[PDB]
Amino acid sequence: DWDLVQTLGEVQLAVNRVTEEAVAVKIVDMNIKKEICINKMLNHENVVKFYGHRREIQYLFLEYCSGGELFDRIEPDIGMPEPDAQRFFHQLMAGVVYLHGIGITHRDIKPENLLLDERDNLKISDFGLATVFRYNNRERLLNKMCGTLPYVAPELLKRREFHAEPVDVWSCGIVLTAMLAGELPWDQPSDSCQEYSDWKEKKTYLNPWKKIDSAPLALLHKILVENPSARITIPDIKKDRWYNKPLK
Ligand SMILES: CSc1nc(O)c(Cc2cccs2)[nH]1
Repeated sequence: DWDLVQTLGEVQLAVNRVTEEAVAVKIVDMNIKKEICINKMLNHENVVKFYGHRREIQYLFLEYCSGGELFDRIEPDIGMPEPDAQRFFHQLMAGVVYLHGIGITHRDIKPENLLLDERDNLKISDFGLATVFRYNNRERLLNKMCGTLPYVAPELLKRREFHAEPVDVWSCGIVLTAMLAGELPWDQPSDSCQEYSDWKEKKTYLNPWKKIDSAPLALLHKILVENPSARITIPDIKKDRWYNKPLK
């Protein structure tokens, strides 16, 4: 039987006193039905593995990432070495392409939900807020507010309904911004927000943009586009110069 070593954040670390294997246990006491459902579909090296669950309080058995959250690899006001950021961003796109390929949107992509394993491989974690946006090759627009404000796409704040995919692309851009600058550009993406207004006006001589080399910044120019139809898609991110620029 598993022993709960410590609280990971509730999630606690469980270790098999026999095998000695480690996993992560998520404890929920009265959405959870869907988190499990969705988890059951998932299988990818950039998504936190679902092992199983048991209904005593409901217990979730998730891959343990001994690297912690990406959030804790970002030096405040500084970010991280551009090469580590690019690497994490590649794996983030792989994770996302995958989810999107099987009709699933995470809806809450942020450094707190990107975990690292022992080789610093990046895993998308927590599908508590995820949902299906394609079923039977039929796309459903999303009508519910979700996620965190700094990472949310603007159309979710001003539109009755919106496509799922560009919302995740936007959030990945903010994440890239965070990796490369150690700060978030704005509290939320509304015109009421001075900082978001400045970006729409291309004032890149301000923070965080001035801290970001011009190759990555040009990509951010394509991702952080307000019109979700104008916004770059992932196939096209895969062809961007910085994305493909080799880094030491
Ligand atoms: C996919 S659930 C989950 N797994 C882990 O590992 C966490 C959090 C943390 C792991 C290691 C430091 S925090 N949450």
